[PDB]
Amino acid sequence: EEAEITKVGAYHRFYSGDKDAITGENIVAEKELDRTNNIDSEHGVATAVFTIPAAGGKFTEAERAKVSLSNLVVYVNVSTAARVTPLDGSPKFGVPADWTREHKYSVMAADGTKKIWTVKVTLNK
Ligand SMILES: [Cl-]
Repeated sequence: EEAEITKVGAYHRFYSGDKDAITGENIVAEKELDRTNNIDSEHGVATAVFTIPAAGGKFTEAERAKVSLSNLVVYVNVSTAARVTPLDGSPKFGVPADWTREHKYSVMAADGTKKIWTVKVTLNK
């Protein structure tokens, strides 16, 4: 029945300086960004403001300076049993993508009710 966005989160995904001893590949790390969310249900607008968390572990001071709105991993939480689909040129959730502009999504409820959502994300450096 419900086709809502309930949360908008983001990660900075990056190559740590560590290498796998067998494959020789650089190991990937991910850091969740701090957030504020503004969910406007009436207008189907989900807004998030991300801030860069303090340095720690492989998320060094140098890596904090690499966090970019043009290459951000965004994820959403939706209503129980709802399915979200990107519209037009919208990036997929869970993949590094350009989030400098807002993007539209179709959220489909368990009963098949569809609701168009606009996701708008900013980064405060
Ligand atoms: Cl984290």
